[PDB]
Amino acid sequence: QDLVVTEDDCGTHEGIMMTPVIEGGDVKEPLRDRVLGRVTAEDVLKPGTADILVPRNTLLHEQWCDLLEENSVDAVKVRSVVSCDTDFGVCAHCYGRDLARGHIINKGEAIGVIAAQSIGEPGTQLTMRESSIQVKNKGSIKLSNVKSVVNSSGKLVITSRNTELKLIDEFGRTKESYKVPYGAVLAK
Amino acid sequence: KPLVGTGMERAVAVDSGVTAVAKRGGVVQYVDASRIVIKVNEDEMYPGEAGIDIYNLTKYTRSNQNTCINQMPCVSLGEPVERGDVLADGPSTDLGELAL
Amino acid sequence: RQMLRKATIVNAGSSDFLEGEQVEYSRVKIANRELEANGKVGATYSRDLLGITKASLATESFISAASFQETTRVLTEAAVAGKRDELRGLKENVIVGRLIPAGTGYAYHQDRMRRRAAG
Amino acid sequence: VTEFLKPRLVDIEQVSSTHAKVTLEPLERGFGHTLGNALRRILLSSMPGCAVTEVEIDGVLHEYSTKEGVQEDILEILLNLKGLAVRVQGKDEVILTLNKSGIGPVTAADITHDGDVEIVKPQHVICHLTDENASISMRIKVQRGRGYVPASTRIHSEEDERPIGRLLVDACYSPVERIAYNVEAARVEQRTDLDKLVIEMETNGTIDPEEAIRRAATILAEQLEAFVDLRDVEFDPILLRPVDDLELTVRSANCLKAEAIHYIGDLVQRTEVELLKTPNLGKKSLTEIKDVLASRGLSLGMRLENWPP
Amino acid sequence: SVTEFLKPRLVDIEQVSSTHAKVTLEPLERGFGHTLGNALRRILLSSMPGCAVTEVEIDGVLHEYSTKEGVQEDILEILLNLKGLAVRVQGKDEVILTLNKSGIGPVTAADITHDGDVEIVKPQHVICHLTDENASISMRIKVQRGRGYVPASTRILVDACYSPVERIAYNVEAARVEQRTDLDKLVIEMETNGTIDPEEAIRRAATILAEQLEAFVDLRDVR
Amino acid sequence: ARVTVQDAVEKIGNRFDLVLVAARRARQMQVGGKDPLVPEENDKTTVIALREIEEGLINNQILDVRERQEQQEQ
Amino acid sequence: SVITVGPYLRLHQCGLPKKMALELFKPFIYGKLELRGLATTIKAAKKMVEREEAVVWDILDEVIREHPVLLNRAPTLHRLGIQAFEPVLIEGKAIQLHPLVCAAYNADFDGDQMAVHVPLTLEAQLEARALMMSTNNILSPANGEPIIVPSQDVVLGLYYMTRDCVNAKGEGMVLTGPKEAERLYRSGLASLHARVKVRIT
Amino acid sequence: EIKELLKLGDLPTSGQIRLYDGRTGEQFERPVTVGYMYMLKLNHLVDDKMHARSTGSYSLVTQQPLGGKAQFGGQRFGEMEVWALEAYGAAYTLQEMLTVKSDDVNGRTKMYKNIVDGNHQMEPGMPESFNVLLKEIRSLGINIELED
Amino acid sequence: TPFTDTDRAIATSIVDAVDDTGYLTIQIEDIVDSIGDDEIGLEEVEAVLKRIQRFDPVGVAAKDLRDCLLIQLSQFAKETPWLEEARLIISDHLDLLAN
Amino acid sequence: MLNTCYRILGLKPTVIFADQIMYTGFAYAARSGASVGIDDMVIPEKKHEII
Repeated sequence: QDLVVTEDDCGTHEGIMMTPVIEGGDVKEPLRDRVLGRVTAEDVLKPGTADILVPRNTLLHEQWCDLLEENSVDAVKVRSVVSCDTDFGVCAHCYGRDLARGHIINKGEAIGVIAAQSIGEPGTQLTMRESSIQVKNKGSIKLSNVKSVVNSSGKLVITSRNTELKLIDEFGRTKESYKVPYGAVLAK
Repeated sequence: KPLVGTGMERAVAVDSGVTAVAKRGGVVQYVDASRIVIKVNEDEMYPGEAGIDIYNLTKYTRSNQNTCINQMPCVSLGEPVERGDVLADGPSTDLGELAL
Repeated sequence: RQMLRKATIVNAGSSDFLEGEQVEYSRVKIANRELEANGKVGATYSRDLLGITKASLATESFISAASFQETTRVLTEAAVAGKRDELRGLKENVIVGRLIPAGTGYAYHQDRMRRRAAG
Repeated sequence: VTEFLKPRLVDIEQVSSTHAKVTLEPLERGFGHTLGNALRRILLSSMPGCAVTEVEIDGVLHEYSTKEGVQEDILEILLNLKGLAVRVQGKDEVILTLNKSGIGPVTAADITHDGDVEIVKPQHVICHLTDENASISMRIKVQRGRGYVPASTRIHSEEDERPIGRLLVDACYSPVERIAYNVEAARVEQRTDLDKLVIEMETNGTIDPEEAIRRAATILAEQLEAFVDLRDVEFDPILLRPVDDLELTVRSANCLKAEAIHYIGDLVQRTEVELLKTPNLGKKSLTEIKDVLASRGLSLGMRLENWPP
Repeated sequence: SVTEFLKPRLVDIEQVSSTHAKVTLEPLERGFGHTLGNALRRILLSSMPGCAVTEVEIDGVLHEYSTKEGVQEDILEILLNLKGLAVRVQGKDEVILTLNKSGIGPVTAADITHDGDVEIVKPQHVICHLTDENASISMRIKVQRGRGYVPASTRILVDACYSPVERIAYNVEAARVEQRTDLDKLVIEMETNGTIDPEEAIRRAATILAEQLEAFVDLRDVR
Repeated sequence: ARVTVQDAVEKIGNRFDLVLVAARRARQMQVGGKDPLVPEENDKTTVIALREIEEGLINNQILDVRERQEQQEQ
Repeated sequence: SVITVGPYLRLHQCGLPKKMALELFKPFIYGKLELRGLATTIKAAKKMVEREEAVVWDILDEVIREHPVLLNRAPTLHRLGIQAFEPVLIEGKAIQLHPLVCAAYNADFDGDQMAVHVPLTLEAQLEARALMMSTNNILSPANGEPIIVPSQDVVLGLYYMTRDCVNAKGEGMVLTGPKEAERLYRSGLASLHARVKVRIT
Repeated sequence: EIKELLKLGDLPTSGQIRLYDGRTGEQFERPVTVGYMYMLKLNHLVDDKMHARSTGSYSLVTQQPLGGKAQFGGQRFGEMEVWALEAYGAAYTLQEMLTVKSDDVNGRTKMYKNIVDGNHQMEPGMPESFNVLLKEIRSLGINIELED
Repeated sequence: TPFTDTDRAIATSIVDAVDDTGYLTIQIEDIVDSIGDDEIGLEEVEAVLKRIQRFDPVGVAAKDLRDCLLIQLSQFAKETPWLEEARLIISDHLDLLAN
Repeated sequence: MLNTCYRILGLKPTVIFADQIMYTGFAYAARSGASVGIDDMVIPEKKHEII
């Protein structure tokens, strides 16, 4: 309840990296609504070298997300509430709009009670409580730093416990992770 | 009364004790808005008594819920009445059927 | 963010040789002591999160967090330690019966705070 | 208009005592439905009739009691009197009496018959008796109205004239209570194909079908006459007595005359500080005037919004 | 009391244009709003005197699947534009009209020959689209007298929009006089194609219905 | 009645300063000594002040200027 | 009072019974009566209000006009459990609620009751008009999707009116668009007619 | 058997029937289902539900309006309702509900007087329940007061 | 009711000096002494008292019985008869009626 | 439809649009008849063979 917008800008570049949630069969939530109402940091960079897509502090109102999707960017560094370094409360440049308004949040609004009231309102919950790999479409391996070792057959052995795959069809967008143990044998 | 029922309304109305059922009755002598007297025939009669059964109905008494409890006679003069036949209709009862 | 407060320290840093200090207060003290006078004495801190029922009761104002869960323990601790409230929160201003420092009363609260600096 | 060939009332039929079937002359296309719907709505809405309004009976006091010798309760008696259908001649607000003794059914037939009251169904039932020594005697008041009027509506008109034992009932006043129509193309075989509408009304015997249709048509015409000519594109303060009888001691009258003070209100809506701007009258005189004004208006207390001439 | 009915006196009308008007009535009796409004709407939607164009004989093939040969616009759209033409003729059952026009392109109602009784409310109406060259065209249009409307599927070629109205609708709201709020308030909003004021059209419909029902009262209200 | 407040919101900017400004203007109109700069239409002082703000005649600067001028004219 | 449906209403409106009013607004009634000179003294004003005269009803209708009143469903879980409306006096005993705001309130029109609270200060009235008004709560503050959406008896009506069936009455008709209503209402075509060509601007 | 029984009374076995609108006289398409259902009236009447209040009798302690129609009582604003007002940002309405409409004894009369005079202004003051709480805390061996 | 500050203080004192029966206990000069102001006068106190005499309980705060019945007689409309007679008896024949 | 109206036009047009949508839907739902009956829900004839 103590949280109130008191500052306009905290002057910090810290934030969380936001990516689509790609686990299991396919993506459950794209980089479309997880970043729609946020203000990104300066880390936004075009896929091409020495090219930019948008300045540091911009509010992705309606079309910057479209441009971001067209450029096929998966990871965007966005300043958030936790990154805000304001002494009391939070600043207004790391919260976006997420209201009945189409504009950035005004100072003095009670984020603390606007939140925690939309989290507990959905009381429609319940009570009383390595071999099968299927790909969705064309993709690559994307071993993601897997230690390759000599195998008996025409393949590579795995010794690291932290293995993660990814499928790439036409751009940086992925399809699934499919974490596997160290006993996996590369078939392709 | 309900045009669509299940047949249990008669039993509920009779067993609720909210009506005035006739015990050992043969024929009705005098009917009123608040009194019913039945001349019991000699078959169901034992010596030592006049032979008159009298029922005093309950007219407009408050309930626990501040509602109205009213009993209304059904029979007329000179109407033969058997044993176990209703004579009055309590609250929400129509000729011995539960009618709410 | 509300969960991630109350950071303990392992190094003294000339702040306090105790445990259970708020992150904002510690950061303010560090920014006012290091850059201004002595940048050598830095106080390293460890961010230890708390549950909802625990971080709710670990607030600077005893007027709040006394109505939340338990009044006897909070009142005894406040009486022993001799604390003050200063009425910084929505619950405190609501209980006292003044304008909350949020919404249309935010301007009034800001004006009162600015005037209290001079007197 | 090109020869509208407008309809005529022909072939009125009387199926039964409370059921009739009226017909109208063939009429142009797209007029049967509008005419029929308007007539049916008006007939169901506003058709004057007669109904029982209030019943007094010597034996009982209120309607939640019984009577010795009578089978039904007073509520049943009143609900049986409610449906009693009776038509009345020129004057309204008639009162008729019913006295009977015996043990047989008491019908509407055995009611004191007047020259301006006609019972249309004398086989009605008025909650027959059972005891030989019982005798019912009540006075029935019959008026005429236009629409349903509950008992609560006619309460404000009776404050002092409400003796114990004068029981009022709800009034319906409506003798139609059901009507249907149907439009068919016939009876105009000589001319082009037009429509005739037949009205099937089911009254309670109080009203004449031709009279009812004519009344509905007159009502509709009177209502429509306001659309033919389209055009058009009290409250005051109670205290308005003059400035007289205000006990003008020495110079208060002179000050009021010189200041062009109005009768009462403008003097009331004044403050003491603004009144001191007037030519000097003295503190004692001001207090005396304040006392005289206060004894009737609570120390010059009023702020009026407007002032009529 | 016994036979007294409330008569509407507040008949204020506010008009946005010369063809749009919003009428309003003061509290009527209960339920008379729907009666009067529906009767008026049906009567002035299905039976109203007026003049309209009915069929057209364009030089060419009578079938609808014709060609452009310079018009650039389809004959179905030509007939659709013709339907939206408000002609008004004085006491003539049927008349014939025609037009002849150069090739600048803007074809307006003034191109039709001017007759003694045939008049056009607005002569900027577009009948034919912008032509491509100096080629001309003959319309040979004709009008009749009628009431209401009949489609061209049964009564022949384009349509017969005799009724001189565009859109009629009514809403019924609550109102009170002193204490009873169970009184109605008719609100009428009508659009006219032209040549007739909306208030005049409402008055004509009211007079039609009054003279229609007066035969049923059998000369009532003598004095 | 005035269905929505959006013109005044755009004119003022904060969505919470509008309430304060309109309140301190409706106070003048209600307590008296002031006349509505916009033609009233049998409206209450709240709506009159809100509509005057929407038209672009009243803000937290014009009101202060007028108050200071009136105080100095004493 | 118990909640009742009023479909004639608009978004910024509610139906407040006259019996409930003239009791919540009684000090305002006294003030207006004193200002208009209909009651020179508070006792006279009290007696006139107790007798419920036509002047009292007119004054109530006058004072209640531009004055928002806010309703509250008993379990209020999120922000939109309290919204401010414009009271419209109805002859009855039940508050008339708007079907569109029923979804936000979570009301169901079977015995649900609703509380009424009056703002009296100017700041409170301006606040109820500019922050809590039901015409300002379009979007949800939780996710962002609109909170007003036709849900029942309106979805069915629109679905029925916008549907296609072949060989309906008047298949080949071509018209201008204003004429579709004239064609459905009088005679000639059904609202389900296909292949109908209308020029849309 | 229901369909057979409908045939004995000369009724459509489908159960539907064509209906007409009473206000326009135009037939409904998609014939409607009519019948006879047994409807019953429950013990929740609106006569016993409505309650309204402007100013009545308060309690001797805490000086607040009584309660649930217990001799013309008032209605209860709650924690969830104040959360709603704070989320809206309704500082003035919140203060009004807290003080003027409640145990602020010296402020209730002033607000009533200003309303009758036509001023619509608030003098907030301090609630009585907070004074009661201070006295109850001081009744224990705990010093508590307000500084300046 | 619209009094000044001084009138309000006088009215508060007067209503404080009021019994359950409705007749004031102390006399008017005692009230003037209780106020203890040189400016305050008997006429001013009489004006304020007569202003509050017309309050909801008619004839309240009357000095004695003589000026309690008279207020209600004057309040009643002149249409009812025997009013002048009743006023004449109640004016200065109080003992004459008491014995 | 409502979301696009709000996004493109604004607040006043979308409020008016919501009101008019409610009015027209309420009117035409009643004008449609739209009843329910026993024969309305049909049981497949293959149900017995599947069972």
